[PDB]
Amino acid sequence: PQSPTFPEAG
Amino acid sequence: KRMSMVVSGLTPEEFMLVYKFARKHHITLTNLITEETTHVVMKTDAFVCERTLKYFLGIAGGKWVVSYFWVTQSIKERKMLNEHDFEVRGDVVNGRNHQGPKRARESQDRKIFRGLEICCYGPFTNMPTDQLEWMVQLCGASVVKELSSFTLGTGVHPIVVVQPDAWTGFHAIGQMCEAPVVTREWVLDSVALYQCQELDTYLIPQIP
Repeated sequence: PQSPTFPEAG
Repeated sequence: KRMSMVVSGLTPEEFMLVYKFARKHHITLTNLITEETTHVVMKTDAFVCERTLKYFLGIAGGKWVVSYFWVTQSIKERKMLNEHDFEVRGDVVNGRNHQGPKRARESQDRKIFRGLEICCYGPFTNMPTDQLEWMVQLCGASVVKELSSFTLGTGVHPIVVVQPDAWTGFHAIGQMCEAPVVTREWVLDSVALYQCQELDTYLIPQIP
């Protein structure tokens, strides 16, 4: 659909 | 010797003028991110972005990671503004603070996963196994394909990366081969900062 993103850290 | 750019995190609407921009100024614009690509233009705020695949692979490659604002403001004037004033500075790993992008192209003589070996083990979501493997490889890391493909040779550090998010046991691993087992987010975080965060908080509890 659109481009994948990547949320939160560790 | 060549300028080649790729876009990340735009709508189809905003992509249009990056295309119109490309042809106007003779700049090569590519669909997907390659190894020739020297420029990663992506959406920000005035200059923070969201973490995309192309984002990580740009920082990893030592590319110029420049905002989409670079295009909007160089059309608003008339001439091509020099990207150097427009490179990104964060996302939500790093605030607009720890500008990883700059740090990467400047520290290539000194990669982050330099003396390490990495197995990308198991399923992953919206980042294909091999694509991640490549991101790691760019940042000085040596990729391993099975867990029993780690080196006897003593100078090396084995590290197994798993995305747990995409399973349904994986506290298992530790038993099979003896190397730290970390979430994918350790790779991701390390590239975004270009710093190589230590394994502590990314370590996955294992079942003995």
